[PDB]
Amino acid sequence: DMNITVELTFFEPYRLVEWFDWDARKKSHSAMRGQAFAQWTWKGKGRTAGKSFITGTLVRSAVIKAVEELLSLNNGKWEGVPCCNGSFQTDESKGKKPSFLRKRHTLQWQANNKNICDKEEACPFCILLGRFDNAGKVHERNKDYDIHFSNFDLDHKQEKNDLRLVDIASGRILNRVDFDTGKAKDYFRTWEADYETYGTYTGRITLRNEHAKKLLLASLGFVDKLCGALCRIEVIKSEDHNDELRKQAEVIVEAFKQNDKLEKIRILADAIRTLRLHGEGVIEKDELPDGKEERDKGHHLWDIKVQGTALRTKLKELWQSNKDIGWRKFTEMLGSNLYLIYKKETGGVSTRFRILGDTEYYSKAHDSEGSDLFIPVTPPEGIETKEWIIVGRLKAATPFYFGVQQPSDSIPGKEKSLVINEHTSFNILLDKENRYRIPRSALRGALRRDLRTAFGSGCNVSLGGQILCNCKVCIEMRRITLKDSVSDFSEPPEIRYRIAKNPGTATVEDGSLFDIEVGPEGLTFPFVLRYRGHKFPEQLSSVIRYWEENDGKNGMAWLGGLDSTGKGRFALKDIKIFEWDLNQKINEYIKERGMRGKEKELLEMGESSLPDGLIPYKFFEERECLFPYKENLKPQWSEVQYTIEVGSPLLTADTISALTEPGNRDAIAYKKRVYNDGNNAIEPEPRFAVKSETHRGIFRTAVGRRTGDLGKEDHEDCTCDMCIIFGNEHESSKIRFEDLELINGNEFEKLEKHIDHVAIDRFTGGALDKAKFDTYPLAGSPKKPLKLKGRFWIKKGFSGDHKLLITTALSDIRDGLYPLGSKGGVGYGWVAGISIDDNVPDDFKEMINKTEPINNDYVHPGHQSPKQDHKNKNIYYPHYFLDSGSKVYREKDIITHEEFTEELLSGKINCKLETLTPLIIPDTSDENGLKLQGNKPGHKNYKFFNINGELMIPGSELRGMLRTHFEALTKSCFAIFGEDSTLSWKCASKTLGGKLDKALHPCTGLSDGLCPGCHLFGTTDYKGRVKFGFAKYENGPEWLITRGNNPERSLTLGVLESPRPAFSIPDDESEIPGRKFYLHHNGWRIIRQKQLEIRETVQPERNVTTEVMDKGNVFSFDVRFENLREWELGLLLQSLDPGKNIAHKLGKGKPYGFGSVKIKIDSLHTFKINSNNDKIKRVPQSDIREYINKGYQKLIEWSGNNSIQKGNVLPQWHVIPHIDKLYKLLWVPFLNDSKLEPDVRYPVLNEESKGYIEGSDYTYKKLGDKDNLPYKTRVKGLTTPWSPWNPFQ
Amino acid sequence: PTREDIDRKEAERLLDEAFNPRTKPVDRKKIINSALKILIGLYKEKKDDLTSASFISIARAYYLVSITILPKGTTIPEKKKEALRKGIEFIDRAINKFNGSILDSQRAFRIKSVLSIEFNRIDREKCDNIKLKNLLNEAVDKGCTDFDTYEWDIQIAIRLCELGVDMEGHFDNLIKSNKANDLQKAKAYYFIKKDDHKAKEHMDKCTASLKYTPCSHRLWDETVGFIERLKGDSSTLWRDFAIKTYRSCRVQEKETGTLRLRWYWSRHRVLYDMAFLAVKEQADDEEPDVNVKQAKIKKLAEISDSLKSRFSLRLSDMEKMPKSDDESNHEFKKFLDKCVTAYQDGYVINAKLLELTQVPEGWVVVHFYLNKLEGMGNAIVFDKCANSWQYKEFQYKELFEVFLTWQANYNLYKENAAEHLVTLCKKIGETMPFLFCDNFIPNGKDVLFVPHDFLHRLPLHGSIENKTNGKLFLENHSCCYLPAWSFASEKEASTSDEYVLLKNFDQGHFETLQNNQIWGTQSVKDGASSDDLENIRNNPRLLTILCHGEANMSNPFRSMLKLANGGITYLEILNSVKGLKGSQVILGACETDLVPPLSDVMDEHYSVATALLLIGAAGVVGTMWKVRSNKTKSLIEWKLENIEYKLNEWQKETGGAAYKDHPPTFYRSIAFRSIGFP
RNA sequence: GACUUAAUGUCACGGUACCCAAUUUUCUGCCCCG
Ligand SMILES: [Zn+2]
Ligand SMILES: [Zn+2]
Ligand SMILES: [Zn+2]
Ligand SMILES: [Zn+2]
Repeated sequence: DMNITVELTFFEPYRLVEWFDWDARKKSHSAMRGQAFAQWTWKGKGRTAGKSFITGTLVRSAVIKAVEELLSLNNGKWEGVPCCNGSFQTDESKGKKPSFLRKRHTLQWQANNKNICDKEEACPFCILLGRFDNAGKVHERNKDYDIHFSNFDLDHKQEKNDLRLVDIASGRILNRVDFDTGKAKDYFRTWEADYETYGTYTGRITLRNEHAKKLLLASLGFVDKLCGALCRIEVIKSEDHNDELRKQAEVIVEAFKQNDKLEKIRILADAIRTLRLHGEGVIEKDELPDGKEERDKGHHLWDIKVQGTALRTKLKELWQSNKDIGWRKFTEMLGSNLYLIYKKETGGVSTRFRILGDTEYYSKAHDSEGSDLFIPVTPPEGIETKEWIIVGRLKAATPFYFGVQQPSDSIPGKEKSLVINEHTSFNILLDKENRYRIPRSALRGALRRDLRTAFGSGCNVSLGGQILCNCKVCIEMRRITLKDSVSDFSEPPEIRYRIAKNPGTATVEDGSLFDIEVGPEGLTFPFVLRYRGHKFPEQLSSVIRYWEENDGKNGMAWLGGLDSTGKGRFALKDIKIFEWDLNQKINEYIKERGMRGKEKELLEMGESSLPDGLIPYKFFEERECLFPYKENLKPQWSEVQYTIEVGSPLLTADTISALTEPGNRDAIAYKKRVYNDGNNAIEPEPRFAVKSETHRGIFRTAVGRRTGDLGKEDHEDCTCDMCIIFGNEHESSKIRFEDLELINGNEFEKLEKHIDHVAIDRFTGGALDKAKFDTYPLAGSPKKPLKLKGRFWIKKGFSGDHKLLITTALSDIRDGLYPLGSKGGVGYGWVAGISIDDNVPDDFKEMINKTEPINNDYVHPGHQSPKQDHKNKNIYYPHYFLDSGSKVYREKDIITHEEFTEELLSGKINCKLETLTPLIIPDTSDENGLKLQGNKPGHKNYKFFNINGELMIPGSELRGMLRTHFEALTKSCFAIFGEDSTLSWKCASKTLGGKLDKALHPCTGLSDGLCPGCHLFGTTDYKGRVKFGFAKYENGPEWLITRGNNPERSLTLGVLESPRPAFSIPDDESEIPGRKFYLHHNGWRIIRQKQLEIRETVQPERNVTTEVMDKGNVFSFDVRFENLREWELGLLLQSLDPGKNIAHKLGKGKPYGFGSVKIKIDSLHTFKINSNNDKIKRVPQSDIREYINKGYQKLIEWSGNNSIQKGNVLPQWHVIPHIDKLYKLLWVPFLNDSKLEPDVRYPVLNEESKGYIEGSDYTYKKLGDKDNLPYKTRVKGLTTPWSPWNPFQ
Repeated sequence: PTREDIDRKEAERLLDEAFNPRTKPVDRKKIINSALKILIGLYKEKKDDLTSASFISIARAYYLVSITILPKGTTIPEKKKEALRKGIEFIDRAINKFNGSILDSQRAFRIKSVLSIEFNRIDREKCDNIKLKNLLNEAVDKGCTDFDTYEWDIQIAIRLCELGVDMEGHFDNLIKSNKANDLQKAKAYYFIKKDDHKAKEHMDKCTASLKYTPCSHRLWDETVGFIERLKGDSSTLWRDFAIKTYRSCRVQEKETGTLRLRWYWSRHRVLYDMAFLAVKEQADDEEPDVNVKQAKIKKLAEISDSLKSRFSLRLSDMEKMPKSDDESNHEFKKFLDKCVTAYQDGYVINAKLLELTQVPEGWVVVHFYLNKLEGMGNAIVFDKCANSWQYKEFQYKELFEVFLTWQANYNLYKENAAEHLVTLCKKIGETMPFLFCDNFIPNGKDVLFVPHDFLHRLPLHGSIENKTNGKLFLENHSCCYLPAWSFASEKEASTSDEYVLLKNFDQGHFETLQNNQIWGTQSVKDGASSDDLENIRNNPRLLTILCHGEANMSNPFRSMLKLANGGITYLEILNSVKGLKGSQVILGACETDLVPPLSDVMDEHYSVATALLLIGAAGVVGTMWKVRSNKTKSLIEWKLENIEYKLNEWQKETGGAAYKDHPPTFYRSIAFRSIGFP
């Protein structure tokens, strides 16, 4: 009659539920689902403290199941005493039903006792069940029990005051996913409790019979699973910090609201979260980025004033007041508070509408009509039962993601609305010590999915069930036991960002930003699986060999939850399979407890120190012999690997690392973190890549523009082509993408290149202040290109037209219509080629391998004044103004980027560029350049523009030159105009933005229409339809040689002082005189001869030395265009090559005569891809002539003069006034082999100055006052081109 | 007129366009979402400053959202309950925001009443009858009695009459209103005036109206609910109502073509059960005329066959159906759009078949029915030589328990579940003792079984008499099976002398069968793709298909025979295979691979044998469970030697009567079944 | 000992927090009179 003291220890996190009695249990759903869990009861009021316990009936049911299995293994005997098959049926007419009803099958055997059991003598099974006892089903005193199970209390080591529920449990949302659609149907909530601190329970078992005592002590060890976790049964003899940070976050958001800058708060939130990846020193050594050129602004974000001080000092003070909770919790708490305040204040964020929410569903009870079903199962006599254990490691091959609800939305006490407000920030599932976790539910669901694919047929899981499902998947899944995995890594995750693109304007949609947290690739997790049965199946072997990676074959375990962007592909490494024989070695299994919790020792165990009874398993079938493999699992997903060759600079921005990392850089490229397994830390160097979401969107836009499906505004309940290939809110995607990684980034020196840009004001001609910006792309060159390796996966079941669509998208990426990354219109990220690896299926191989002079002769009549003298006695002025008055035509039917329209044109132009005068294009990254600054300190010297030692011209220079010419031709508005301070000469009238007319202001918004320049070249709300590439050097001489000079190149220029607009506007009348252009002349000869004069006699801080190129060099570049009308293409081809004797100006030194270039149009190709075949034409001379004629008629129609006839004749552009002035400004005098060359030079400021050279009366003292010339004749002389300035006219 | 009133009037225009019966559902689902976008924008702008009219419009939009969600499977979906709950919570704010007009208070109580009626129909424990009674009395106190202009007042009045309160003052306005349909008038007469003659007339007009409406309508559910209430109240009119409603359902279901389908609605089975119980209670009454009693038992058999014809696929399986045979796909899409349009329109406004006596001489036909309402089972026998009908009853619970025991033991230990097979045969012999007596089934006759649901899987030909040394049923009679009586036909085409074999699997070996010369036609092959099945042309005398099978657990149109390059399904057999008129077919796949296992008492799932019968084959001989390959080879060789001999002779000769000494031979003998009636 | 179970009957190892959304559009490192 002796007692037994029993302990229960857990090895996985278990489940917890609230305690209701029996009837209050039936009033609730979570309590009815949460039977066979661990119970929680409250203590006192306030619902904050309590205690946890396991009932004795649950332990009794577990021991009864174990006794039944143990008696079934030895055919109804234990140590020589036999036993009957019990009783598990209760009549309703006599006595009540026992409060818990059995649905599963019960094991039975052939009863060989031959004596009917009664109260006098009974078998051990009838004693352990307690049939012939007293005290049945209504409780009495604790005697008259033959066997008694007491309750199991938590063995707390610090049971001093109470336990809080938030200190033991954590709430979590599970799921149920449909097999066909890939979307979830319903969800439910659990409480998961910690096992490292709170996992030991202690109880007492009372027994009054020894005949049952031997079997009971044997069967306490065979229990393997209780309350949702693996277990072992033995026999012995800071809300205040959250409140303070919440108040300070409210203060910060109110300051940002007062400065009318609320939308930056979101950015700021994630910035603070990224600060957990750095040390605390970034807030204590002030290593945050600064304003590179600031006088009052400081940084764009870190210098906003909050209550009279800046934000960085505020962050330093907040960290100095919260040092006890650590750095990581500080950054995460402040970021979460800022995001929650922003989501509260924004409210209607105008995204997807989403009525009607989502559904919880717990399994309904069996109250109506009942089922008193009793199903005996008899195994045959000579059967063999075994238990297999598979141990190994799981390795991430991509980044991974396991979703979780928001903290402060899942608190186990108080869980958390007529309108629906969905979140935009998502987190990853972590443990309590901040370690990564693969939960058991995700592994079990993935195993169920792959087993249903391998069997070929399975059921959808039903919840309220009276009869168990007998499909093959459920039979094999009722024998598999897994175990949850945790890593040995605690470093913070990365935040990955995503936007949306409006398909009409090709810009970003406001409020479409969202972000996820992802973990690193290369991590390793433990993996245990157990199977208890009669023979090991072929389908489980097929799933294991499918998940396992070897040489050649890679792993295909898609766990996790963002698989369409390729997240959560794991592989299985170092598998070992061991076997227990349970018919002969049952005692060793009981003694060793099935190696539960000691599976880490099995991965490192040799064959010699194994426990007795556990042998290695060697009949494990290979990959090429399994028939569930090769028929159902291998043809499921098909791999396409390829390599992109990019011959241009590549810039894919990061936008958070630019705000966190030091270096005051504006736009930097994208990097990753990779975990290594040789050592046990992350790799010190990071890896450059293009994200999976980017080329997923590239493929989506490329398919949807050809099929014409991006024009639809709604995609719910749709069955179009891009909703079949790429999925929607009801179906999962059939195509899965991975990243594009840089593979050749070790044969570069200085892989990142610094490129700076600025905007040029149209009136003054100099740079608009405070618009300088910088980029740091990766250095791609046409003779040293970047190579990126990528991969996607296609599902089985694709039709022929869908494979045609995907191959056409790949051919369109190869041809160059979709550039990668940012700033594609100025030549960044242009694809030069695509190579396809030879393991690709043959249908894609043949479908990709199957889809493989102009002169103008217009001569302009030049100005008469530099042609009549031909003795070169005149002096002209180097810059002149052009004035078309005020009328600008604004179109409100803007051409969209949603599709390739049939009536419009698209294609490419190849052009060549030739230099008539020397050219200066500087490489303004290196200020020290080529010439030493040790001697003559402060003297800036530069080099020519080069990427990897190859001379190039940037695309932004070409685009700005052609845009200024197109805007002057088509009477467009001023795109870039500085509305500067008040012009002097006394303080004069209103600022020079008010001097300009209202019609010539820049176009803001798409409501009031777009000018032709903004409609062709773009604006802030509308992408342009022309893209200009980088120009490469190809032929000719180089390096203008000069004799007495420290390099033989590298002329020293003169002074280049800022332009002064008070010379053109010299009164309160006499408004802004239009655009500004420069003339074509040879002043570089008088620079080159007088080198020694200007190397002395000036201060070397005011001077600049730079390399030069000679005349006669040929460059080559490309222009690409989509969705253009006929007159736009005609005016573009006219603006490129406007005829003989007309040329452009480009580069540095334009007053001194440097940089006169001439463009020849070499070829023009067009394509119409909505035709029967995507062809490429050649466009001969007649069609381009007709295009130019259409453009000329459109220009005449805009002018309004109906006197000019219509015919098939060559146009004469000098009949329109402003075209005649503009082509007078761009006429080259020295090209037609005439002996004349003009003299173009500025006046020299009240002589007794440096360069006077005669008594010429060419000073600013004489051309300045209203005695030698009044004001209006000065403006008239500046307005008419090529007019003489000495003598005046 | 502020912009709140402008946006409210635009949303009300959209909702009045969505309330129109001429609108298709695919436009309605967009119109309601646009209106809700505008109204929820106004709410997010002016959260508590909103007037009562916008709240009323939001509640109406959520009523439309509730009626546009179709149920999938056999469960009311939770989205419907969420929509009705949100509408109630929105209109409660307009109720508690007092100081409006009396007309707006009338409108708010009307919308709250119709949402509460629908939610009480769907869910009972969330919205009980006492709360609904109190809310409806409060709504009728405010003056919601205008029976001429709104039909929702008629719905409130009829539901209050059903709940038990007196409504005698409103009866004259209820009857004279021209918005009321005939079921509401019959309910009004029966529940207020207690007049049965006028109730009988209006119910007759209601059923004659039901003859032309699809089964997805609301009126079918309401009519069968009225008959269930009348039977519960112990009236004397449900007997005559049930038979007329059954006749209307039969005439409406007749219109579908050869692809046998019917729409799933939850009260179909209770209607057929109440019709069966009505005709049975008329037949057990004593009558001096015997011909009326013979006609009533024939009527019982007709009701059972009309239930067993179709098989009632669910909605998600209908939406996921594969696209082929552009005329039959067109027929299926026409059927689906007709059903969904009828479902929404109810809520927006308000060869030849053989006769049952056409059997060859010397045959006896036994029909089965399992009545779920009374919990019993009926067996109906027709004898042709005596020209007589009889019927008996039995229980079916313990039979179901022994069958589930054998199913679990088979699915674990396929050949070692033989003792449970013997126990199931003895249980069939003990629960149905009438098929061993001479009065019910005569001695030496051929018996045709037309089973109901889980009787499709029991071996009825191997039952054992409840004695000491019991005999089997196949020792005296020759048994045949049929899924329904509509699958029987005539013109047994015995034209050719051709023999064809097909074979795809190479697990159990059939090379000794393969090397015979009787398969002399060029149509015979041993690679077995599906196009090899669709190219047979000259109606062979015996076709033998030897492959594995695979069962879809929801849609029986997707169960396939595992031939080469993808197999061939039920639908592809029905569309493509032509030349099999009068052909004996021997399948090699077992029945357990072609049908899924059952987890309820009712099951309707037709294998590929029924599609082979609809194509035109005269008989399929198959295995009910997995047997060794040597037995199938022995059957095929015995069929090649003798094509005119009956199967039960071979079952008696090769060890079918050996249940006492060797249960494995008994397991291997009684597995074979003939599924075709001459 | 209670808080805190009922005993001839607990498949919750009966349920993947899952599904859709290109960090990008625009900008010549340029320039003479107090
Ligand atoms: Zn016993
Ligand atoms: Zn199942
Ligand atoms: Zn679509
Ligand atoms: Zn513009």
